[PDB]
Amino acid sequence: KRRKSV
Amino acid sequence: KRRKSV
Amino acid sequence: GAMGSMERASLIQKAKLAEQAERYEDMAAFMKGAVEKGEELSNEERNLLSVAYKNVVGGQRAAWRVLSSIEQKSNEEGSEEKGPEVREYREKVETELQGVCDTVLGLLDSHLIKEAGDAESRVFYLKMKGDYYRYLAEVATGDDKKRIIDSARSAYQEAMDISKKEMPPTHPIRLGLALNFSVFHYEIANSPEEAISLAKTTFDEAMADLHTLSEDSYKDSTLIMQLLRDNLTLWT
Amino acid sequence: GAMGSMERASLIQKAKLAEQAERYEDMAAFMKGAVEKGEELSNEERNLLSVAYKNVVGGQRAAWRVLSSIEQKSNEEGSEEKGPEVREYREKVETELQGVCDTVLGLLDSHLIKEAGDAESRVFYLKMKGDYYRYLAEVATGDDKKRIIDSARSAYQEAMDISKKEMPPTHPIRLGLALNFSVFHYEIANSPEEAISLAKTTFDEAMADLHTLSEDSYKDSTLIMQLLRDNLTLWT
Ligand SMILES: C=CC(C)(C)OC[C@H]1O[C@H](O[C@@H]2C3=C([C@H](C)COC(C)=O)C[C@H](O)[C@]3(C)/C=C3/[C@@H](COC)CC[C@H]3[C@@H](C)[C@H]2O)[C@H](O)[C@@H](OC(C)=O)[C@@H]1O
Ligand SMILES: C=CC(C)(C)OC[C@H]1O[C@H](O[C@@H]2C3=C([C@H](C)COC(C)=O)C[C@H](O)[C@]3(C)/C=C3/[C@@H](COC)CC[C@H]3[C@@H](C)[C@H]2O)[C@H](O)[C@@H](OC(C)=O)[C@@H]1O
Ligand SMILES: [Ca+2]
Ligand SMILES: [Ca+2]
Ligand SMILES: [Cl-]
Ligand SMILES: [Cl-]
Ligand SMILES: [Mg+2]
Ligand SMILES: [Mg+2]
Ligand SMILES: [Mg+2]
Ligand SMILES: [Mg+2]
Repeated sequence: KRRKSV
Repeated sequence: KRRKSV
Repeated sequence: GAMGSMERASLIQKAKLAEQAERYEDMAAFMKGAVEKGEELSNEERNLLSVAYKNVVGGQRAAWRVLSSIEQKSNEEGSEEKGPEVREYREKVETELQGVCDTVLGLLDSHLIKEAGDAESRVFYLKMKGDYYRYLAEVATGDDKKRIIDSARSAYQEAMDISKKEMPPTHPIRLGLALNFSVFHYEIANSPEEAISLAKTTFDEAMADLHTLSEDSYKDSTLIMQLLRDNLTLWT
Repeated sequence: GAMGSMERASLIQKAKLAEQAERYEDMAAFMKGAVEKGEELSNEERNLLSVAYKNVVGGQRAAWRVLSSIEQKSNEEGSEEKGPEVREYREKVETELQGVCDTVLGLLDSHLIKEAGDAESRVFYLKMKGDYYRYLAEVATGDDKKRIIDSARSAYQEAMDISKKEMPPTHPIRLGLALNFSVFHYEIANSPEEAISLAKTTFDEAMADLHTLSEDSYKDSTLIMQLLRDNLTLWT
Protein backbone atom coordinates (compact mmCIF):
# COMPACT_ATOMS: atom_id res chain seq x y z
CA LYS A 1 0.00 0.00 0.00
CA ARG A 2 3.03 2.29 0.49
CA ARG A 3 5.19 3.07 -2.57
CA LYS A 4 8.41 1.11 -2.83
CA SER A 5 11.95 2.37 -2.57
CA VAL A 6 15.17 0.34 -2.17
CA LYS B 1 8.27 -23.45 17.35
CA ARG B 2 9.80 -21.58 20.31
CA ARG B 3 8.10 -21.94 23.72
CA LYS B 4 5.90 -19.04 24.76
CA SER B 5 6.42 -16.59 27.58
CA VAL B 6 4.60 -13.30 28.23
CA GLY C 1 17.77 13.17 34.61
CA ALA C 2 17.93 12.50 31.96
CA MET C 3 14.14 12.42 32.55
CA GLY C 4 14.20 14.34 35.81
CA SER C 5 13.07 17.58 34.28
CA MET C 6 10.03 16.07 32.55
CA GLU C 7 6.63 15.98 34.22
CA ARG C 8 5.43 12.55 35.28
CA ALA C 9 2.26 12.82 33.19
CA SER C 10 4.34 13.90 30.13
CA LEU C 11 6.66 10.85 30.53
CA ILE C 12 3.54 8.62 30.63
CA GLN C 13 2.06 10.38 27.59
CA LYS C 14 5.37 9.96 25.67
CA ALA C 15 5.68 6.31 26.69
CA LYS C 16 2.28 5.70 25.06
CA LEU C 17 3.38 7.60 21.92
CA ALA C 18 6.64 5.57 21.86
CA GLU C 19 4.52 2.37 22.14
CA GLN C 20 2.45 3.42 19.10
CA ALA C 21 5.64 4.20 17.21
CA GLU C 22 7.24 0.89 18.33
CA ARG C 23 10.13 2.92 19.77
CA TYR C 24 10.61 0.60 22.74
CA GLU C 25 13.93 1.94 23.91
CA ASP C 26 12.41 5.42 24.21
CA MET C 27 9.31 3.92 25.79
CA ALA C 28 11.53 2.19 28.41
CA ALA C 29 13.48 5.36 29.18
CA PHE C 30 10.25 7.36 29.57
CA MET C 31 8.85 4.71 31.92
CA LYS C 32 12.09 4.58 33.91
CA GLY C 33 11.83 8.34 34.34
CA ALA C 34 8.18 7.92 35.44
CA VAL C 35 9.15 5.28 38.03
CA GLU C 36 11.94 7.54 39.28
CA LYS C 37 9.39 10.20 40.16
CA GLY C 38 8.87 8.02 43.26
CA GLU C 39 5.05 7.60 43.02
CA GLU C 40 3.47 4.14 42.74
CA LEU C 41 2.41 3.17 39.20
CA SER C 42 -1.18 2.47 38.21
CA ASN C 43 -2.22 -0.75 36.50
CA GLU C 44 -2.00 0.81 33.02
CA GLU C 45 1.45 2.35 33.90
CA ARG C 46 2.77 -1.04 35.13
CA ASN C 47 1.75 -2.54 31.79
CA LEU C 48 3.59 0.24 29.92
CA LEU C 49 6.72 -0.33 32.02
CA SER C 50 6.68 -4.08 31.42
CA VAL C 51 5.90 -3.84 27.69
CA ALA C 52 8.73 -1.37 27.13
CA TYR C 53 11.42 -3.45 28.79
CA LYS C 54 10.05 -6.77 27.53
CA ASN C 55 10.46 -5.54 24.02
CA VAL C 56 13.94 -4.03 24.52
CA VAL C 57 15.29 -7.12 26.24
CA GLY C 58 13.43 -9.36 23.83
CA GLY C 59 15.33 -7.85 20.90
CA GLN C 60 18.66 -8.18 22.77
CA ARG C 61 17.94 -11.83 23.73
CA ALA C 62 17.00 -12.75 20.15
CA ALA C 63 20.23 -11.16 18.96
CA TRP C 64 22.25 -12.89 21.68
CA ARG C 65 20.81 -16.23 20.61
CA VAL C 66 21.75 -15.64 16.99
CA LEU C 67 25.35 -14.73 18.00
CA SER C 68 25.62 -17.58 20.56
CA SER C 69 24.57 -20.07 17.82
CA ILE C 70 27.26 -18.72 15.50
CA GLU C 71 29.77 -18.88 18.31
CA GLN C 72 28.84 -22.48 19.14
CA LYS C 73 29.26 -23.57 15.50
CA SER C 74 32.69 -21.81 15.36
CA ASN C 75 33.71 -24.02 18.31
CA GLU C 76 32.77 -27.36 16.59
CA GLU C 77 35.30 -29.88 15.21
CA GLY C 78 36.40 -28.89 11.66
CA SER C 79 35.27 -25.22 12.02
CA GLU C 80 37.73 -22.66 10.62
CA GLU C 81 39.36 -20.35 13.23
CA LYS C 82 37.93 -16.86 12.62
CA GLY C 83 39.42 -15.07 15.58
CA PRO C 84 37.84 -13.38 18.50
CA GLU C 85 35.18 -11.29 16.77
CA VAL C 86 32.16 -13.60 17.25
CA ARG C 87 32.91 -13.99 20.96
CA GLU C 88 33.60 -10.23 21.29
CA TYR C 89 30.39 -9.22 19.65
CA ARG C 90 28.30 -11.85 21.55
CA GLU C 91 29.90 -10.42 24.73
CA LYS C 92 29.02 -6.84 23.68
CA VAL C 93 25.36 -7.78 23.19
CA GLU C 94 25.43 -9.87 26.38
CA THR C 95 26.77 -6.97 28.45
CA GLU C 96 24.13 -4.59 27.11
CA LEU C 97 21.44 -7.17 27.79
CA GLN C 98 22.79 -7.60 31.36
CA GLY C 99 22.72 -3.85 31.80
CA VAL C 100 19.07 -3.65 30.85
CA CYS C 101 18.23 -6.49 33.25
CA ASP C 102 20.17 -4.70 36.00
CA THR C 103 18.31 -1.46 35.24
CA VAL C 104 14.90 -3.16 35.54
CA LEU C 105 15.95 -5.09 38.67
CA GLY C 106 17.14 -1.81 40.19
CA LEU C 107 13.82 -0.07 39.49
CA LEU C 108 12.03 -3.01 41.12
CA ASP C 109 14.35 -2.79 44.12
CA SER C 110 14.32 1.01 44.34
CA HIS C 111 11.42 1.15 45.19
CA LEU C 112 8.60 -0.51 43.31
CA ILE C 113 8.39 -3.83 45.13
CA LYS C 114 8.71 -2.38 48.63
CA GLU C 115 5.81 0.08 48.12
CA ALA C 116 3.55 -2.47 46.29
CA GLY C 117 0.91 -3.68 48.73
CA ASP C 118 -1.98 -4.78 46.52
CA ALA C 119 -1.69 -8.26 45.07
CA GLU C 120 -2.07 -7.05 41.45
CA SER C 121 0.94 -4.79 41.79
CA ARG C 122 3.05 -7.02 44.07
CA VAL C 123 2.65 -10.15 41.95
CA PHE C 124 3.27 -8.16 38.77
CA TYR C 125 6.55 -6.72 40.03
CA LEU C 126 7.70 -10.03 41.47
CA LYS C 127 6.97 -11.71 38.14
CA MET C 128 9.12 -9.02 36.46
CA LYS C 129 11.85 -9.64 39.01
CA GLY C 130 11.65 -13.42 38.16
CA ASP C 131 11.71 -12.62 34.40
CA TYR C 132 14.78 -10.33 34.49
CA TYR C 133 16.74 -12.72 36.69
CA ARG C 134 15.69 -15.51 34.27
CA TYR C 135 17.08 -13.45 31.38
CA LEU C 136 20.34 -13.03 33.36
CA ALA C 137 20.31 -16.83 33.89
CA GLU C 138 19.96 -17.43 30.11
CA VAL C 139 23.42 -15.91 29.53
CA ALA C 140 25.10 -16.77 32.87
CA THR C 141 27.99 -19.26 32.66
CA GLY C 142 30.12 -18.34 35.72
CA ASP C 143 30.42 -18.64 39.55
CA ASP C 144 27.14 -16.80 39.89
CA LYS C 145 24.79 -18.85 37.68
CA LYS C 146 23.27 -20.82 40.56
CA ARG C 147 22.59 -17.73 42.65
CA ILE C 148 21.00 -15.95 39.65
CA ILE C 149 18.78 -19.00 39.04
CA ASP C 150 17.81 -19.05 42.68
CA SER C 151 17.01 -15.33 42.61
CA ALA C 152 14.64 -15.94 39.68
CA ARG C 153 13.11 -18.95 41.47
CA SER C 154 12.64 -17.02 44.75
CA ALA C 155 10.95 -14.06 43.04
CA TYR C 156 8.63 -16.33 41.00
CA GLN C 157 7.83 -18.43 44.09
CA GLU C 158 6.83 -15.42 46.19
CA ALA C 159 4.71 -14.15 43.28
CA MET C 160 3.06 -17.59 42.98
CA ASP C 161 2.34 -17.75 46.73
CA ILE C 162 0.63 -14.32 46.73
CA SER C 163 -1.25 -14.95 43.43
CA LYS C 164 -2.66 -18.23 44.69
CA LYS C 165 -3.87 -16.63 47.91
CA GLU C 166 -5.13 -13.35 46.44
CA MET C 167 -6.11 -13.73 42.78
CA PRO C 168 -8.58 -15.89 40.92
CA PRO C 169 -7.08 -18.68 38.84
CA THR C 170 -8.10 -16.84 35.63
CA HIS C 171 -6.45 -13.59 36.51
CA PRO C 172 -4.20 -12.71 33.58
CA ILE C 173 -1.26 -11.77 35.85
CA ARG C 174 -1.55 -15.11 37.65
CA LEU C 175 -1.74 -16.97 34.33
CA GLY C 176 1.26 -15.08 32.84
CA LEU C 177 3.32 -15.62 35.95
CA ALA C 178 2.60 -19.33 35.82
CA LEU C 179 3.41 -19.48 32.11
CA ASN C 180 6.86 -17.88 32.71
CA PHE C 181 7.64 -19.78 35.90
CA SER C 182 6.82 -22.96 33.91
CA VAL C 183 9.27 -21.84 31.15
CA PHE C 184 11.83 -21.14 33.93
CA HIS C 185 11.42 -24.73 35.15
CA TYR C 186 11.67 -26.20 31.69
CA GLU C 187 14.69 -24.38 30.38
CA ILE C 188 16.60 -22.80 33.22
CA ALA C 189 16.11 -25.17 36.15
CA ASN C 190 16.25 -28.40 34.14
CA SER C 191 12.87 -29.46 35.55
CA PRO C 192 10.63 -30.22 32.55
CA GLU C 193 8.27 -32.34 34.70
CA GLU C 194 7.70 -29.43 37.03
CA ALA C 195 7.25 -27.09 34.03
CA ILE C 196 4.62 -29.42 32.52
CA SER C 197 2.85 -29.96 35.87
CA LEU C 198 2.66 -26.27 36.50
CA ALA C 199 1.36 -25.44 33.01
CA LYS C 200 -1.30 -28.27 33.22
CA THR C 201 -2.55 -27.39 36.66
CA THR C 202 -2.64 -23.72 35.80
CA PHE C 203 -4.58 -24.33 32.64
CA ASP C 204 -7.01 -26.74 34.29
CA GLU C 205 -7.80 -24.46 37.22
CA ALA C 206 -8.34 -21.52 34.90
CA MET C 207 -10.70 -23.63 32.74
CA ALA C 208 -12.85 -24.43 35.78
CA ASP C 209 -13.12 -20.68 36.69
CA LEU C 210 -14.01 -19.38 33.26
CA HIS C 211 -17.75 -19.63 34.06
CA THR C 212 -17.43 -16.73 36.53
CA LEU C 213 -16.20 -14.32 33.85
CA SER C 214 -17.77 -11.69 31.65
CA GLU C 215 -17.33 -12.08 27.84
CA ASP C 216 -14.31 -9.61 28.00
CA SER C 217 -12.57 -11.35 30.95
CA TYR C 218 -13.20 -14.71 29.26
CA LYS C 219 -11.36 -13.48 26.15
CA ASP C 220 -8.33 -12.26 28.01
CA SER C 221 -7.88 -15.19 30.32
CA THR C 222 -8.27 -17.62 27.35
CA LEU C 223 -5.43 -15.80 25.48
CA ILE C 224 -2.72 -16.63 28.05
CA MET C 225 -4.43 -19.98 28.50
CA GLN C 226 -3.60 -20.64 24.82
CA LEU C 227 0.08 -19.89 25.43
CA LEU C 228 0.00 -22.48 28.29
CA ARG C 229 -1.59 -24.96 25.84
CA ASP C 230 1.03 -24.10 23.20
CA ASN C 231 3.77 -24.99 25.63
CA LEU C 232 2.08 -28.17 26.74
CA THR C 233 1.78 -29.18 23.10
CA LEU C 234 5.46 -28.42 22.46
CA TRP C 235 6.64 -30.23 25.57
CA THR C 236 4.53 -33.39 25.49
CA GLY D 1 37.02 5.87 17.99
CA ALA D 2 34.82 4.67 19.10
CA MET D 3 35.78 2.17 16.36
CA GLY D 4 39.28 3.50 15.79
CA SER D 5 40.96 0.76 17.74
CA MET D 6 39.24 -2.08 15.87
CA GLU D 7 40.80 -3.67 12.81
CA ARG D 8 39.07 -2.91 9.53
CA ALA D 9 38.50 -6.60 8.78
CA SER D 10 37.03 -7.12 12.31
CA LEU D 11 34.58 -4.19 11.81
CA ILE D 12 33.48 -5.82 8.51
CA GLN D 13 33.16 -9.23 10.18
CA LYS D 14 31.06 -7.69 13.03
CA ALA D 15 28.89 -5.75 10.58
CA LYS D 16 27.97 -9.07 8.95
CA LEU D 17 27.25 -10.63 12.38
CA ALA D 18 25.13 -7.57 13.30
CA GLU D 19 23.23 -8.03 9.97
CA GLN D 20 22.47 -11.67 10.87
CA ALA D 21 21.33 -10.58 14.32
CA GLU D 22 19.25 -7.70 12.83
CA ARG D 23 21.21 -5.31 15.06
CA TYR D 24 21.23 -2.52 12.48
CA GLU D 25 22.42 0.26 14.73
CA ASP D 26 25.51 -1.79 15.61
CA MET D 27 25.90 -2.78 11.97
CA ALA D 28 25.86 0.95 11.00
CA ALA D 29 28.41 1.89 13.65
CA PHE D 30 30.72 -0.94 12.56
CA MET D 31 30.43 0.16 8.93
CA LYS D 32 31.03 3.80 9.85
CA GLY D 33 34.20 2.69 11.62
CA ALA D 34 35.20 0.69 8.51
CA VAL D 35 34.66 3.72 6.25
CA GLU D 36 36.69 5.86 8.65
CA LYS D 37 39.69 3.62 8.11
CA GLY D 38 40.08 5.67 4.91
CA GLU D 39 40.25 2.77 2.38
CA GLU D 40 37.72 2.47 -0.45
CA LEU D 41 34.94 -0.07 0.18
CA SER D 42 34.39 -3.15 -1.96
CA ASN D 43 31.04 -3.92 -3.57
CA GLU D 44 30.00 -6.24 -0.72
CA GLU D 45 31.14 -3.59 1.87
CA ARG D 46 29.12 -0.84 0.12
CA ASN D 47 26.05 -3.08 0.36
CA LEU D 48 26.67 -3.61 4.10
CA LEU D 49 27.03 0.15 4.64
CA SER D 50 23.82 0.93 2.77
CA VAL D 51 21.79 -1.88 4.37
CA ALA D 52 22.82 -0.82 7.87
CA TYR D 53 21.83 2.82 7.49
CA LYS D 54 18.75 2.07 5.39
CA ASN D 55 17.41 -0.01 8.18
CA VAL D 56 18.28 2.45 10.97
CA VAL D 57 16.80 5.42 9.16
CA GLY D 58 13.89 3.31 7.96
CA GLY D 59 12.87 2.60 11.55
CA GLN D 60 13.23 6.30 12.48
CA ARG D 61 11.19 7.42 9.43
CA ALA D 62 8.40 4.94 10.18
CA ALA D 63 8.31 6.22 13.75
CA TRP D 64 8.37 9.85 12.61
CA ARG D 65 5.41 9.16 10.33
CA VAL D 66 3.41 7.62 13.16
CA LEU D 67 4.13 10.65 15.42
CA SER D 68 3.54 13.20 12.61
CA SER D 69 0.10 11.60 11.95
CA ILE D 70 -0.80 11.89 15.64
CA GLU D 71 0.43 15.45 15.66
CA GLN D 72 -1.62 16.34 12.57
CA LYS D 73 -4.81 14.89 14.12
CA SER D 74 -4.15 16.88 17.36
CA ASN D 75 -4.14 20.02 15.18
CA GLU D 76 -7.59 19.35 13.57
CA GLU D 77 -10.81 21.25 14.43
CA GLY D 78 -12.47 19.74 17.56
CA SER D 79 -9.27 17.96 18.77
CA GLU D 80 -8.62 18.23 22.52
CA GLU D 81 -5.51 20.26 23.51
CA LYS D 82 -3.00 17.75 24.93
CA GLY D 83 -0.04 20.03 25.35
CA PRO D 84 3.35 20.00 23.80
CA GLU D 85 4.30 16.34 24.23
CA VAL D 86 3.36 15.04 20.75
CA ARG D 87 5.27 17.86 19.05
CA GLU D 88 8.22 17.41 21.48
CA TYR D 89 8.49 13.73 20.90
CA ARG D 90 8.05 14.04 17.08
CA GLU D 91 10.86 16.65 17.24
CA LYS D 92 13.07 14.27 19.30
CA VAL D 93 12.66 11.50 16.71
CA GLU D 94 13.08 14.03 13.88
CA THR D 95 16.35 15.35 15.31
CA GLU D 96 17.76 11.84 15.72
CA LEU D 97 16.68 10.98 12.18
CA GLN D 98 18.37 14.19 10.92
CA GLY D 99 21.51 13.24 12.80
CA VAL D 100 21.68 9.86 11.12
CA CYS D 101 21.18 11.48 7.71
CA ASP D 102 23.95 13.98 8.51
CA THR D 103 26.24 11.14 9.60
CA VAL D 104 25.71 9.25 6.32
CA LEU D 105 26.04 12.43 4.24
CA GLY D 106 29.28 13.20 6.07
CA LEU D 107 30.73 9.75 5.35
CA LEU D 108 29.83 10.23 1.68
CA ASP D 109 31.48 13.65 1.70
CA SER D 110 34.52 12.58 3.75
CA HIS D 111 35.65 10.83 1.56
CA LEU D 112 33.68 8.12 -0.19
CA ILE D 113 32.35 10.02 -3.18
CA LYS D 114 35.59 11.83 -3.98
CA GLU D 115 37.63 8.59 -4.12
CA ALA D 116 34.93 6.60 -6.05
CA GLY D 117 35.99 6.38 -9.68
CA ASP D 118 34.26 3.25 -10.98
CA ALA D 119 30.66 3.71 -12.03
CA GLU D 120 29.36 0.97 -9.68
CA SER D 121 30.77 2.75 -6.67
CA ARG D 122 30.17 6.35 -7.81
CA VAL D 123 26.53 5.79 -8.76
CA PHE D 124 25.92 3.81 -5.57
CA TYR D 125 27.25 6.59 -3.33
CA LEU D 126 25.45 9.31 -5.27
CA LYS D 127 22.21 7.36 -4.94
CA MET D 128 22.83 7.20 -1.17
CA LYS D 129 23.50 10.92 -1.14
CA GLY D 130 20.13 11.44 -2.99
CA ASP D 131 18.36 9.08 -0.53
CA TYR D 132 19.63 10.75 2.67
CA TYR D 133 18.88 14.24 1.38
CA ARG D 134 15.42 12.92 0.38
CA TYR D 135 14.93 11.67 3.95
CA LEU D 136 15.94 15.15 5.21
CA ALA D 137 13.39 16.60 2.73
CA GLU D 138 10.62 14.35 4.15
CA VAL D 139 10.82 16.17 7.49
CA ALA D 140 11.98 19.63 6.31
CA THR D 141 9.47 22.46 6.81
CA GLY D 142 11.73 25.55 7.08
CA ASP D 143 13.87 28.09 5.10
CA ASP D 144 16.03 25.22 3.91
CA LYS D 145 13.49 22.80 2.41
CA LYS D 146 14.06 23.90 -1.19
CA ARG D 147 17.84 23.64 -0.93
CA ILE D 148 17.57 20.17 0.66
CA ILE D 149 15.25 19.07 -2.17
CA ASP D 150 17.66 20.45 -4.71
CA SER D 151 20.57 18.65 -3.05
CA ALA D 152 18.67 15.36 -3.36
CA ARG D 153 17.77 16.15 -6.98
CA SER D 154 21.38 17.08 -7.89
CA ALA D 155 22.84 13.91 -6.36
CA TYR D 156 20.23 11.68 -8.05
CA GLN D 157 20.71 13.49 -11.38
CA GLU D 158 24.49 13.01 -11.38
CA ALA D 159 23.98 9.34 -10.46
CA MET D 160 21.46 8.98 -13.31
CA ASP D 161 23.82 10.64 -15.82
CA ILE D 162 26.71 8.29 -14.92
CA SER D 163 24.47 5.16 -14.75
CA LYS D 164 23.02 5.82 -18.18
CA LYS D 165 26.46 6.27 -19.71
CA GLU D 166 28.24 3.45 -17.84
CA MET D 167 25.82 0.72 -16.76
CA PRO D 168 23.43 -1.56 -18.59
CA PRO D 169 19.75 -0.75 -18.16
CA THR D 170 19.30 -3.94 -16.07
CA HIS D 171 22.03 -3.18 -13.62
CA PRO D 172 20.47 -3.43 -10.16
CA ILE D 173 22.12 -0.18 -8.96
CA ARG D 174 20.77 1.65 -12.00
CA LEU D 175 17.29 0.17 -11.46
CA GLY D 176 17.29 1.02 -7.70
CA LEU D 177 18.49 4.53 -8.34
CA ALA D 178 15.71 5.05 -10.86
CA LEU D 179 13.12 3.58 -8.50
CA ASN D 180 14.13 6.04 -5.72
CA PHE D 181 14.56 9.05 -7.99
CA SER D 182 11.04 8.27 -9.29
CA VAL D 183 9.74 8.20 -5.66
CA PHE D 184 11.59 11.52 -5.10
CA HIS D 185 9.71 13.02 -8.06
CA TYR D 186 6.36 11.66 -6.94
CA GLU D 187 6.41 12.64 -3.31
CA ILE D 188 9.08 15.24 -2.69
CA ALA D 189 9.20 17.28 -5.89
CA ASN D 190 5.46 17.22 -6.61
CA SER D 191 6.12 15.80 -10.08
CA PRO D 192 4.03 12.61 -10.36
CA GLU D 193 4.18 12.71 -14.18
CA GLU D 194 7.95 12.72 -14.09
CA ALA D 195 7.91 9.93 -11.46
CA ILE D 196 5.65 7.78 -13.66
CA SER D 197 7.64 8.53 -16.84
CA LEU D 198 10.87 7.62 -15.17
CA ALA D 199 9.52 4.37 -13.68
CA LYS D 200 7.96 3.35 -17.10
CA THR D 201 11.00 4.10 -19.18
CA THR D 202 13.26 2.41 -16.68
CA PHE D 203 11.14 -0.68 -16.59
CA ASP D 204 10.76 -0.84 -20.36
CA GLU D 205 14.47 -0.46 -21.09
CA ALA D 206 15.33 -3.10 -18.53
CA MET D 207 12.77 -5.49 -20.09
CA ALA D 208 14.43 -5.12 -23.49
CA ASP D 209 17.90 -5.95 -21.99
CA LEU D 210 16.88 -9.01 -20.00
CA HIS D 211 17.82 -11.30 -22.93
CA THR D 212 21.52 -10.53 -22.34
CA LEU D 213 21.46 -11.88 -18.79
CA SER D 214 22.33 -15.15 -17.11
CA GLU D 215 19.56 -16.88 -15.06
CA ASP D 216 21.03 -15.25 -11.83
CA SER D 217 21.27 -11.71 -13.27
CA TYR D 218 17.76 -12.12 -14.72
CA LYS D 219 16.43 -12.89 -11.23
CA ASP D 220 18.00 -9.90 -9.59
CA SER D 221 17.17 -7.33 -12.20
CA THR D 222 13.52 -8.59 -12.29
CA LEU D 223 13.24 -8.07 -8.48
CA ILE D 224 13.77 -4.28 -8.60
CA MET D 225 11.80 -4.28 -11.83
CA GLN D 226 8.84 -5.58 -9.76
CA LEU D 227 9.18 -2.66 -7.33
CA LEU D 228 9.02 -0.28 -10.37
CA ARG D 229 5.87 -2.13 -11.52
CA ASP D 230 4.42 -1.93 -7.99
CA ASN D 231 4.81 1.83 -8.05
CA LEU D 232 3.39 2.16 -11.52
CA THR D 233 0.38 0.15 -10.39
CA LEU D 234 -0.08 2.33 -7.30
CA TRP D 235 0.31 5.58 -9.22
CA THR D 236 -1.78 4.90 -12.33
C1 LIG E 1 -1.57 -2.42 23.97
C2 LIG E 1 -0.49 -2.09 24.81
C3 LIG E 1 -0.72 -1.67 26.13
C4 LIG E 1 -1.60 -0.42 26.07
C5 LIG E 1 0.63 -1.32 26.81
O1 LIG E 1 -1.42 -2.74 26.87
C6 LIG E 1 -0.77 -4.01 26.89
C7 LIG E 1 -1.89 -5.01 27.28
O2 LIG E 1 -2.11 -4.80 28.68
C8 LIG E 1 -3.04 -5.71 29.33
O3 LIG E 1 -2.60 -7.05 29.10
C9 LIG E 1 -1.54 -7.44 29.97
C10 LIG E 1 -0.42 -7.89 29.01
C11 LIG E 1 -0.44 -8.71 27.88
C12 LIG E 1 -1.69 -9.36 27.38
C13 LIG E 1 -1.46 -10.89 27.47
C14 LIG E 1 -1.88 -8.94 25.92
O4 LIG E 1 -3.27 -9.39 25.70
C15 LIG E 1 -3.85 -9.12 24.53
C16 LIG E 1 -5.30 -9.62 24.33
O5 LIG E 1 -3.23 -8.50 23.67
C17 LIG E 1 0.92 -8.84 27.21
C18 LIG E 1 1.57 -7.53 27.74
O6 LIG E 1 2.99 -7.64 27.67
C19 LIG E 1 1.04 -7.41 29.23
C20 LIG E 1 1.17 -5.91 29.78
C21 LIG E 1 1.81 -8.17 30.14
C22 LIG E 1 1.49 -9.20 31.04
C23 LIG E 1 2.46 -9.87 31.97
C24 LIG E 1 3.30 -8.76 32.68
O7 LIG E 1 4.15 -9.45 33.65
C25 LIG E 1 4.88 -8.49 34.46
C26 LIG E 1 1.58 -10.81 32.89
C27 LIG E 1 0.51 -11.28 31.87
C28 LIG E 1 0.16 -9.98 31.10
C29 LIG E 1 -0.98 -9.17 31.85
C30 LIG E 1 -0.49 -7.98 32.78
C31 LIG E 1 -2.02 -8.64 30.83
O8 LIG E 1 -3.18 -8.14 31.52
C32 LIG E 1 -4.38 -5.53 28.64
O9 LIG E 1 -5.38 -6.30 29.37
C33 LIG E 1 -4.26 -5.87 27.12
O10 LIG E 1 -5.53 -5.50 26.51
C34 LIG E 1 -6.46 -6.41 26.17
C35 LIG E 1 -7.75 -5.92 25.46
O11 LIG E 1 -6.28 -7.60 26.47
C36 LIG E 1 -3.19 -4.95 26.47
O12 LIG E 1 -2.90 -5.32 25.07
C1 LIG F 1 21.78 -10.12 2.44
C2 LIG F 1 22.38 -8.93 2.86
C3 LIG F 1 23.57 -8.47 2.26
C4 LIG F 1 24.63 -9.55 2.46
C5 LIG F 1 24.03 -7.16 2.96
O1 LIG F 1 23.34 -8.25 0.82
C6 LIG F 1 22.28 -7.35 0.49
C7 LIG F 1 21.95 -7.66 -0.99
O2 LIG F 1 23.03 -7.09 -1.74
C8 LIG F 1 22.91 -7.15 -3.19
O3 LIG F 1 21.67 -6.53 -3.56
C9 LIG F 1 21.75 -5.11 -3.58
C10 LIG F 1 20.61 -4.67 -2.62
C11 LIG F 1 19.29 -5.08 -2.52
C12 LIG F 1 18.69 -6.12 -3.41
C13 LIG F 1 17.55 -5.43 -4.19
C14 LIG F 1 18.12 -7.23 -2.53
O4 LIG F 1 17.88 -8.27 -3.55
C15 LIG F 1 17.44 -9.47 -3.15
C16 LIG F 1 17.18 -10.53 -4.25
O5 LIG F 1 17.27 -9.68 -1.95
C17 LIG F 1 18.53 -4.40 -1.39
C18 LIG F 1 19.75 -4.00 -0.51
O6 LIG F 1 19.38 -2.93 0.36
C19 LIG F 1 20.87 -3.59 -1.54
C20 LIG F 1 22.33 -3.63 -0.89
C21 LIG F 1 20.74 -2.24 -1.98
C22 LIG F 1 20.57 -1.65 -3.24
C23 LIG F 1 20.49 -0.18 -3.50
C24 LIG F 1 21.63 0.53 -2.70
O7 LIG F 1 21.57 1.94 -3.07
C25 LIG F 1 22.69 2.66 -2.49
C26 LIG F 1 20.50 -0.03 -5.07
C27 LIG F 1 19.68 -1.28 -5.49
C28 LIG F 1 20.25 -2.39 -4.55
C29 LIG F 1 21.53 -3.07 -5.19
C30 LIG F 1 22.93 -2.53 -4.69
C31 LIG F 1 21.46 -4.61 -5.01
O8 LIG F 1 22.47 -5.25 -5.81
C32 LIG F 1 22.84 -8.61 -3.57
O9 LIG F 1 22.88 -8.72 -5.02
C33 LIG F 1 21.61 -9.29 -2.90
O10 LIG F 1 21.72 -10.72 -3.16
C34 LIG F 1 20.97 -11.34 -4.09
C35 LIG F 1 21.11 -12.88 -4.25
O11 LIG F 1 20.23 -10.66 -4.82
C36 LIG F 1 21.71 -9.14 -1.35
O12 LIG F 1 20.50 -9.61 -0.65
CA1 LIG G 1 4.97 -6.93 29.22
CA1 LIG H 1 20.56 -0.75 1.21
CL1 LIG I 1 32.31 -5.91 19.60
CL1 LIG J 1 10.64 14.13 24.03
MG1 LIG K 1 5.43 17.45 38.64
MG1 LIG L 1 1.59 1.10 48.34
MG1 LIG M 1 44.90 -2.49 10.58
MG1 LIG N 1 39.26 5.20 -6.31
